[PDB]
Amino acid sequence: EAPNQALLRILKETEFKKIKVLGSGAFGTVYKGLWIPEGEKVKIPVAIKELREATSPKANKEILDEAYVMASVDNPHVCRLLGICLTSTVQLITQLMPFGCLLDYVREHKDNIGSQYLLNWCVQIAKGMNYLEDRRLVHRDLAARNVLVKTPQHVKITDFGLAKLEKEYHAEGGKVPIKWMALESILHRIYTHQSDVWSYGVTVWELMTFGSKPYDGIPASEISSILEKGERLPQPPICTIDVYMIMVKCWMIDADSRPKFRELIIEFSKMARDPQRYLVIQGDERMHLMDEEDMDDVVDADEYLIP
Ligand SMILES: Nc1ncnc2c1ncn2[C@@H]1O[C@H](COP(=O)(O)OP(=O)(O)NP(=O)(O)O)[C@@H](O)[C@H]1O
Repeated sequence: EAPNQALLRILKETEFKKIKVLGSGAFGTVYKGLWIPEGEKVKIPVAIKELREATSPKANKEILDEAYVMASVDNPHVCRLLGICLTSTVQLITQLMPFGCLLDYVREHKDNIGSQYLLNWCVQIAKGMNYLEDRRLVHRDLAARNVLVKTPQHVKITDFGLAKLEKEYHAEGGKVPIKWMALESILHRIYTHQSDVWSYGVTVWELMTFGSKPYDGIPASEISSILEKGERLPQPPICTIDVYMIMVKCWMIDADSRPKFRELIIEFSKMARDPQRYLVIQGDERMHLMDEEDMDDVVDADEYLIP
């Protein structure tokens, strides 16, 4: 395989002000913050993620693996990893996705989200994955919750705490999101780019139903059996057969039968030129979608390139 020559940047703690808390609980704490690189006269909105103070070998092992992945990817639809800070408690520094994650965004905005946005997201999510696929990299945790919103017109794939790289990954134990996983994954712990496709379909279904919970009510235990019966998730109200048909394709038992991300890009992108043919939403046409006196030298991460 090719040599992975990505650079890992180590940041001085003194190079960045924290400003507000964003997450807290599930593993670490996430902060809104600003990063003023060395003597650069730029300021970069970032998300700082250090881990729940007290440190365990078990924890750092994962944040660094994550950092390994995030640093080795460079696409407009995959999260930008900026660098790490090696203080007692290891901090991950990434691009601030101001509007939070997509799952929350859809719930909190259903009455103003139009087919144009929905299909654009679908397209942009597909491109992220196609790209990961070129880098021969398997996400293993694609879901509405793991796509972040930099602006409503620009989403990016995130969360590489499970990402892997061989024809199919053969996992061990650990806590897994059942309701998003292909069947080969549930029964054999096999993960290919095609099991990622399956989780794509579920993600799309999450978006089309404005953030429902797949198989809400059904417990994880039954799922393998349900999907074995031939059952899939229902057709979202707003969804033309065309769109839903693409979703169903994602959820086929013969994994080679499912579409390739590069095909998903094509199909959604066609649809995205005539959004209202493919998504029926009441109100569509009549719908549309920072805060410091000190914001003079602010530059989004996406314009802050380094060689
Ligand atoms: N780079 C970022 N920019 C903006 N908001 C973020 C960023 N990273 C995380 N958040 C927010 O903080 C929440 C929780 O942090 P996060 O670490 O993403 O979730 P988690 O519960 O630890 N598990 P996972 O979904 O696997 O990351 C997310 O759902 C986002 O709303």
